[PDB]
Amino acid sequence: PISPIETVPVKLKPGMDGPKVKQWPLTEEKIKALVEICTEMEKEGKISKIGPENPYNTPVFAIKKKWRKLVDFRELNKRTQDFWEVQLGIPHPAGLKKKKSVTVLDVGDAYFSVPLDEDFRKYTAFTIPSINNETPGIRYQYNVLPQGWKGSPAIFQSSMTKILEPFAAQNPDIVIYQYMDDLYVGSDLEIGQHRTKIEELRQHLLRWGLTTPDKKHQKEPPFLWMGYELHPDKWTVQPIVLPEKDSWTVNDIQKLVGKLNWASQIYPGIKVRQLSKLLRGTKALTEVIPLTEEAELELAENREILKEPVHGVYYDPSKDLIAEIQKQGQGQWTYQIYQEPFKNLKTGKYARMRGAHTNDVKQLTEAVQKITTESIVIWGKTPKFKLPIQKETWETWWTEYWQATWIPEWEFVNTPPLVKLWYQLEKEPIVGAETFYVDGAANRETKLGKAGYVTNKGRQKVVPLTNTTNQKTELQAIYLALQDSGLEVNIVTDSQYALGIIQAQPDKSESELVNQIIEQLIKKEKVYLAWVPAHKGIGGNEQVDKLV
Amino acid sequence: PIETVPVKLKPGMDGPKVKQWPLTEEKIKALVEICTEMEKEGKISKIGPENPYNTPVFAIKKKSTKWRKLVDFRELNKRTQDFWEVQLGIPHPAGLKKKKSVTVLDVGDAYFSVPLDEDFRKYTAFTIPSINNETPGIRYQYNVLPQGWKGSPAIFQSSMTKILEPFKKQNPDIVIYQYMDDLYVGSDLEIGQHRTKIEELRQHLLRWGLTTPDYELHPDKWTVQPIVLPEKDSWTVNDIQKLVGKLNWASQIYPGIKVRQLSKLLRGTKALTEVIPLTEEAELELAENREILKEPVHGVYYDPSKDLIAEIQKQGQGQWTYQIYQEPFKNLKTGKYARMAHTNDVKQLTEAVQKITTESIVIWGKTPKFKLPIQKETWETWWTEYWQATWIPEWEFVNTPPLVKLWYQ
Ligand SMILES: CCC(=O)n1c(=O)n(CCOc2cc(Cl)ccc2Oc2cc(Cl)cc(C#N)c2)c2ccccc21
Ligand SMILES: [Mg+2]
Ligand SMILES: [Mg+2]
Repeated sequence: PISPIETVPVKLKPGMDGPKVKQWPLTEEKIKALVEICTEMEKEGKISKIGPENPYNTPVFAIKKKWRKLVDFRELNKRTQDFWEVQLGIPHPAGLKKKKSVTVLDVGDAYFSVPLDEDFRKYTAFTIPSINNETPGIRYQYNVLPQGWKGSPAIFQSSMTKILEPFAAQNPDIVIYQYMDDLYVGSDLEIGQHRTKIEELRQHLLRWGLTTPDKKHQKEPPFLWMGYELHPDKWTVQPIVLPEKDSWTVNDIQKLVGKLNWASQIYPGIKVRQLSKLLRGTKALTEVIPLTEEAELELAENREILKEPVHGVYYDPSKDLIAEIQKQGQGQWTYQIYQEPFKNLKTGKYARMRGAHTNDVKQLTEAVQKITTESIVIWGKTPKFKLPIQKETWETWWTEYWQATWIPEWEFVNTPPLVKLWYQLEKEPIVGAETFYVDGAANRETKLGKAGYVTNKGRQKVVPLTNTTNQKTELQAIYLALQDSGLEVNIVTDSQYALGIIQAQPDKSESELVNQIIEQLIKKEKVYLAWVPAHKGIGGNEQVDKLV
Repeated sequence: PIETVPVKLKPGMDGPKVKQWPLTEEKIKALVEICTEMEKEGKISKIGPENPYNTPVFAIKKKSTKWRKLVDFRELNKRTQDFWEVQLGIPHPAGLKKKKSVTVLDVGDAYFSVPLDEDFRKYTAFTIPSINNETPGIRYQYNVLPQGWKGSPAIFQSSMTKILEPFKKQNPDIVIYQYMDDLYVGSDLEIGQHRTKIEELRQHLLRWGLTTPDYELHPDKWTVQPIVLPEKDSWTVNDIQKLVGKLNWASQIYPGIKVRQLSKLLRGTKALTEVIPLTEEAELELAENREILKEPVHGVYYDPSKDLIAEIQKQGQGQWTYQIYQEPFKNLKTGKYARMAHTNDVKQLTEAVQKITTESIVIWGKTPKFKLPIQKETWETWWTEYWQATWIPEWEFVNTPPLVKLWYQ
């Protein structure tokens, strides 16, 4: 009930004042049921009648499905100061510490059990109607944390935090985690002393006004907590029911991608690239979307993965942390975090391309990032990494990459598929290889263009192109010089675009053109690519810029 | 240690509300050790949830098995600028760059005497985080001028300038600048006696109660480092190209440039690897533009109304090159940096950034905003590992590659 806990001071936002929303009259049956609760809440001290002096008011309504009381504090919430944000995030089960036994305690009337600042009680004034009748309403105020007030979750949690500080000192062999109105007590005691401690705590709480359930009413494993089944030696997501439907709306594909994502923390192999591409349009939620062929497949493969059930294990500090990454092919990667070789802590995916052109070395790097951030959040350390890449593949790439990166301590693993640099441009030009001077141009308005070349061997060509762009041709030009060339070739281009794209050495791209340039680049055994300023008559581009 | 200077935010600016980065259990532990002590010595106090404000908080290892706390008051600083720039602004001696030697002294333990405005403390709130969100962070606010806030030295400036008055009297050839928690002391002494004049000061300071740390920059070397056209024995078409290109790019910085004679000296569709030779009319533009690269640019003046912008570019071989500017192609300062199986790319970047930032303070008394060539999240993870400075520049992350590279080497 109301407690001897100290109150937190509360202010209204600066240069505001208290709400004054008048109340719609309700059924004379409802108005009955409101007073039955009011007085039994008054007896218990939670609220106190007041004289009309108080000018403030907040709407009250009533409902049931034992009637219940709801208040529309929305108007009050808008004018009350802001507080320290509550825990936005929830603890991931994979990082919960393994403990001998685990007790779950829910507190009851949590908010009503905590006192509210006195000088801020006036603003909570409500009134109960008198079935019209021009009969004066009942003016009441709260003396405790009201339900659905902006301040309640934070002040309650302060209060709970402080109320626990004594006990926690006198019993540091036990661990209490806090979440909203619950308490999760874990110990490495013997089942008889833990039950003792719990029942001890429950009494500490009750002396501060916080009610808690019996040994007879304590929730018992497994625990349905925040979309998870928490077993005493294993955790998993709750049951997942992907629907079969004939037509698919946007709202549906979102809820699907969600669920699939949810599943990814413990169910390996889950892919969502092709499914999420469908949503790219990010248009209306009720718009129907055709399923692509690849999407239908991905949902199929996903369905198989969830066909059986799989479980995650809890954390052991005295055991090392390990991370393994496996490629999947469509710019899709997956990882497992484990201390022991068959008992995974959790799993997930990295698939973001971060651009329209990537290479696997880069992507794998980005994947390790993702894992490091999460590792640090979850277990407060970073994991030893087991990666399908050769120490020589990586050093070569990063030494030659324009950005800077940090490769954490990592050991090779042979499990194919393996990560590789499929091609490498030459650093210096090639003596005795034909030099092509590619250029390509397109008229924006006509939406037509042409790529061609010219060589030191006097060879010239121009292919014609319909429905393209300057950029699209700048690459086709290169695509050509690769086609019409031996296994060693010098290409010379005036477009920094096309150069940029290729110097990055992508091995995979959204653009088919680039995927084909990638193909050709793989065959060639020496390619050198070189830039020169366009419209600068460098000698040779002049000639090729002329045939355009 | 009695009168609290009043502090006002610029009107219609609420305090900072910045998310706390998650930290390694190692680093948390240090912050708990450190704060438990700070709280006993009364420098900070626990706070309730009627405080919504927050400022991030890191743990670094100073120079040193001793963990130190670093607080990121970039936000608060922006929202108090009225107070630490105008009201009690510390003016910048535009000559410290002239001196042949400059030493940097951490004086920030000065501030922990001075109490902080009673009404302003709510805005210093920080959070020690927990792991896996087991429990909500530990919440403190400062009771005393906190290191890292720009108000802190601005307030102390009186007590500092008094304490400094004897020493400035004795040797008035020395310059002394205060940027936050650092004294920059420059002198034209030979090194041997500069380092003793720094001992003097140290012990002058120390006996008026200012402890100091128990790093010499010679700005007599700083200069816009000019573009270098590698002349070699041989030449090719390719190299004529690389050469032409460099020079064409430079035309944006030194319009006074030309290469037609260069651009005609290969007018034939020729193989790249043709050892072409030197011509008279062409060669006239190599040397003629080769010395223009020795001449400085025209009309490049530091606007103090504008932010400084630093760009760094990885150049390989543990090499990094940087340019500071405010309007494109108008480069105020430019430099290069290098490490000495001990170093990694990040460590290097982190060092470079630190170095460019000090240069910046010496010269202009303001830090630059960095265009860092790294991935946001990688930086946001490992930058505290080699961070030694008491302050923190603004930064952003260029995800667009350079291509120029050598062009700025
Ligand atoms: C040998 C293992 C054993 O008996 N159990 C075990 O290790 N876990 C995981 C650890 O869980 C907790 C650890 C601590 Cl310090 C505190 C509470 C814990 O439980 C929570 C945590 C949370 Cl955030 C929500 C809820 C709900 N609702 C429960 C177990 C979990 C359940 C049952 C037994 C074990
Ligand atoms: Mg719950
Ligand atoms: Mg790819």
